[PDB]
Amino acid sequence: VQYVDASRIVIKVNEDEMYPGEAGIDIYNLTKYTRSNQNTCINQMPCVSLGEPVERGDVLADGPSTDLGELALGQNMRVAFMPWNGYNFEDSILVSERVVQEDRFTTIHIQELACVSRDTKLGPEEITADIPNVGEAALSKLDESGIVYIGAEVTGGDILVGKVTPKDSSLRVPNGVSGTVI
Amino acid sequence: ARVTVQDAVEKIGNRFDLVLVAARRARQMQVGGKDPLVPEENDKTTVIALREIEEGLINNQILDVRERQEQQEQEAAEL
Amino acid sequence: DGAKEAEIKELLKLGDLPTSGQIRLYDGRTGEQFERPVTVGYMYMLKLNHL
Amino acid sequence: MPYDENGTPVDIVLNPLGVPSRMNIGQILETHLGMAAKGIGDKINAMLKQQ
Amino acid sequence: FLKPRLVDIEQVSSTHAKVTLEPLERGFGHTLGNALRRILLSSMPGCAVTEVEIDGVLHEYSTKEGVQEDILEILLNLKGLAVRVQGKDEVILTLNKSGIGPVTAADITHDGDVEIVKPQHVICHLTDENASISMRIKVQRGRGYVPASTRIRPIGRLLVDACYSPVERIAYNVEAARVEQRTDLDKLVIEMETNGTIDPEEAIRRAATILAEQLEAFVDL
Amino acid sequence: VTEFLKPRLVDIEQVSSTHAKVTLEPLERGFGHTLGNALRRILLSSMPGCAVTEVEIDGVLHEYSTKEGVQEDILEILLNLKGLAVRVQGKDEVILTLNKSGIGPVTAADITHDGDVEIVKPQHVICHLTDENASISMRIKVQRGRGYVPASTRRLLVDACYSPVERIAYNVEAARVEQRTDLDKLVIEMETNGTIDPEEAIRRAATILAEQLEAFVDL
Amino acid sequence: MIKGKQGRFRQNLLGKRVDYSGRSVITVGPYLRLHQCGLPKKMALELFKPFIYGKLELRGLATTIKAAKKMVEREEAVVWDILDEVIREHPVLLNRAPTLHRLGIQAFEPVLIEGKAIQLHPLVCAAYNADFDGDQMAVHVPLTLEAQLEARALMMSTNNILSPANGEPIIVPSQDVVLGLYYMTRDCVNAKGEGMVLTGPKEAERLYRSGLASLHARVKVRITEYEKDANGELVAKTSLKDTTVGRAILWMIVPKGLPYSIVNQALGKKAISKMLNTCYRILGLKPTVIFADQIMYTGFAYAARSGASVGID
RNA sequence: GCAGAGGUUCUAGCUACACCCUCUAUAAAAAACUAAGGACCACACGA
Ligand SMILES: NCc1c[nH]c2nc(N)[nH]c(=O)c12
Ligand SMILES: [Mg+2]
Repeated sequence: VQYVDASRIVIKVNEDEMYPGEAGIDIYNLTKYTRSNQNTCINQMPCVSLGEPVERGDVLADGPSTDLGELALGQNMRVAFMPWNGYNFEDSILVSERVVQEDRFTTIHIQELACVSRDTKLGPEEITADIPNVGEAALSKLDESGIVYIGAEVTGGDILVGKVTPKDSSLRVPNGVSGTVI
Repeated sequence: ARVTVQDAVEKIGNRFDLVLVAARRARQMQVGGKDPLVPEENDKTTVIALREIEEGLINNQILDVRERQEQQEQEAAEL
Repeated sequence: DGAKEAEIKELLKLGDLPTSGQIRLYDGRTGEQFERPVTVGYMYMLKLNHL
Repeated sequence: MPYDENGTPVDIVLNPLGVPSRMNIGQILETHLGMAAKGIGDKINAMLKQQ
Repeated sequence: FLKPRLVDIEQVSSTHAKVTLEPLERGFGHTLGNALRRILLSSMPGCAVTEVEIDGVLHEYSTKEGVQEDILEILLNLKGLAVRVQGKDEVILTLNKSGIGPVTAADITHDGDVEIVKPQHVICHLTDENASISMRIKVQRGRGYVPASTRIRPIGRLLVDACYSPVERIAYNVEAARVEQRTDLDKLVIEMETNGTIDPEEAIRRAATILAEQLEAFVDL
Repeated sequence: VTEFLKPRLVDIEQVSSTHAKVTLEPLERGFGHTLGNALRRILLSSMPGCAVTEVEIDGVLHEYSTKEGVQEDILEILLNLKGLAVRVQGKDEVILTLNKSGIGPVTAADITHDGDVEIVKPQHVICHLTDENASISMRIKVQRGRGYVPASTRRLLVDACYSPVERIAYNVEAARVEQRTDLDKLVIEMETNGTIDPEEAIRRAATILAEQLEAFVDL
Repeated sequence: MIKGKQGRFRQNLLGKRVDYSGRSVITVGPYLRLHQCGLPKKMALELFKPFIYGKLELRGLATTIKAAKKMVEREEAVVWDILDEVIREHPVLLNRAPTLHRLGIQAFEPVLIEGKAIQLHPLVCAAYNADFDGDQMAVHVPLTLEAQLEARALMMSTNNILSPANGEPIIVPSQDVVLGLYYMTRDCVNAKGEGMVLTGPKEAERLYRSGLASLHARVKVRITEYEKDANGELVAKTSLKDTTVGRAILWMIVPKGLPYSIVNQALGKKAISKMLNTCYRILGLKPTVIFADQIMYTGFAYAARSGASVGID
């Protein structure tokens, strides 16, 4: 491993593996947080550091739900098989606040919101933040052009873009949805 | 608060009839300015009406008599 | 071709844990010991996407 | 949450009544083997905590 | 009637220590043990990070060049950071380490009021000599568990869930006391597995107080 | 950081002099159970009382053997003897035994209250005597002791009933204050023998626990 | 379009989607009474939003209805207090996804809960035939005074103790409370506290909490059972009966009318169903509801204290 | 909208069921009033 980073991993291949011409390094650009087909997160986490001898076929970086090259769907958690005050009545499950405190089962969810400017009648929709009759706090999160700044925490009902009905059409966070704009 | 209506069904045998008689009294209590005869223990009008039936303060016959008396009072107001 | 119960008993015996697999447990709230020692161990747990 | 004699609180408490009817007796075996594995891990950790 | 004392407070290890309450009568010892364990696990003053501002990243869900772990991984590591503060309630700690080698709590700039219990604890790994990391971590005292969403300005500041509880695992053992003059007396030994930020005897005394003022309500005015 | 919501006793409903249902609206999350559990054990097993059930056998070789001429079984009399509350005597030791009896149910009134015996319920019936002439059993429970002590651990031997509260139940429900995370609300139902009022018993239990925590008050 | 499930008459006329309605997963929450249920705070604000707007206008906190709409979006403390008033006596219908029988929809008194999941009282879970394997219930809010009175009079769970199909209690305890009672109402040949004489069930409970006597040790304790032989009059009878401590403790839960013989058995599932049926037959419905709720509470508590556990050994 | 005209605002605001105000040629002093286009088919999942 010549160089390792959360974004990318550089392996310097052994000379025997190396082809005679134009060879000697293998660069793997790890995919960072990306929107999954089921709205989860595909995160590629490196599991090796500098100088670690990596053999052919070895796993350089764990994928989502992957731990040191082993599939890790969930968390091995402490289980007590007892009926506790009826909280676990039919098949219900108690969980300690310790689990939430340690973020044991917390999961990142990626939701992709698309606002489309269209060639409407009486002029096209305007993506620029020309929208009137809006709160100043909502405009503050938006940039000059109306697009929300990267990494700005937003809450359901907050404006994210600046689409204007040709003379209020701007996309807003769906209610109950919150979080940074990756 | 009445969480059980069994005493009210004793007062009105049909039980389905108890919903109808209580509804008329409750409507009188809410839409109309009618004082709750039963003391209001932080109760909504529907519960007060059920309590009045359980008390026996209000029954289908009693509600009819009160409505007839109000009609007579309206004639007295007309003078 | 997985482990038989005897192998699990031996593995428990390797640790300080009782071979029976039942560990005496105490209520968090009252602080009174439960009768009939309960089963405690780590089982893999999955959160499902039906949040 | 309930705690054993060592004081470690159990994170998840499950109804044991699902085991008899829904005959997934493996989860009990799974729990026992997980306890044995964590006992091994705890002895290793105790050896590692000290020198 | 007899009243207990912390006759012995032994620090078997930095993380966890055992506290003994010898003059306890029958029945009283078990009650005090259970109540003390619950009050200690539930609500004790503690110090934990609550807001982190990495200079080079905008949001937690991103990577920084030259850092092996993710920014969110950095926040997860920093959440369980052993910090004690005395004096002012909130303090901002600055970390600036450059070059290769994993950064540690020792790398953080040392201030007079705050001393790190566990400098050896690892935050992230700097895998590039050229790359460097700069951050300002804000630590305040609180109780119990405070989710990040519950708390609360610019996009740079990252909110991290705060776990103010200094005690991790607590157990009390009730055994017969060694006193010979009066039998049936049972000493109480309480072991507290803590992050190290809280003093054992001080934590026990503080929990006893909190119980007392909560108990003072029951007695009539 | 040391400021926790302090419970206020919003209501102390007394269904009977014996039965009370004190409730505190605020408390703290996971504190109502802690205070409730601590209070329950302290009054149940550590609140002292002056009812020594064990009394001198009269006219019976064995406690199990039943004396003739009295309608009630000897065990039934023993259960009634455990029931008599007997207010705390100034003298800690048991000093009073009176067996005077009359035809029909014989109440606690006949034994009387010599010195500080102060029997709580004269109405309570010790036993039913079929024969007017026969005078037997009765006697008085006057030794101070803490909690319930069984006959096996402690003439005629009866399981002791020193504990003032016959039964206590602590119940916790989650009630938020204004707009806040829900906090434990604890209601304690206490039925006392009658030596002390249930509210007075709660006060006595609180002081007893406070004395244990007195050393660690952080000055 | 005219015919079939796709067809409008089946598609809409027969079944019309309704306003003031919502779905969420189910949660136990045993602490609730049988008549009441658990309702999410956020869900209630949306479900009762017109009632909230009206109450705000009557209060005068909102001068106009547009202001009331803004206040609901703000979710200020005043809006939550208004929600508590509307939630206090407006019954909410709870409907299981397959409504095979009338019991599938039962109204309940809504109680605000912090969690985002509807809580259904455990005894009625068997009636719904629902489990907690991520089952989802549609929740509807009756509006009119006729609707609310109809809900409270008939729809409410307390009214439907017995299944319409058979004159048997459909709120029969199902899983955990029955196990806890069976552990409680059990006999052991030898256990600590065996052979003692107890003044009453209160003393049995006090001994059990002290730990001197176990739940399932047999003792000679008097029981004051009231007999309904006189029609409408309760005749108290006190007698010494050889029973377990646990059965003595459960006797406090039982009302005065019922005889002590029913508790003296093992009290399994058919036994507890017969107990509930006898309670309904002899006493009123309201005593039966209180008895069922107390049964559930005591069973859960003593099952938790029991520490029942399944193991390979 | 007293009829015609204009209207604070809290999108738009004599009809959508609407509603109110002031004013006399044309806009400007003021508070109380009210719910939006979603069709079909496949796949998958959860009950
Ligand atoms: N819909 C009528 C209307 C438009 N603008 C208004 N301004 C005011 N003050 N009053 C109203 O009634 C109206
Ligand atoms: Mg199901």
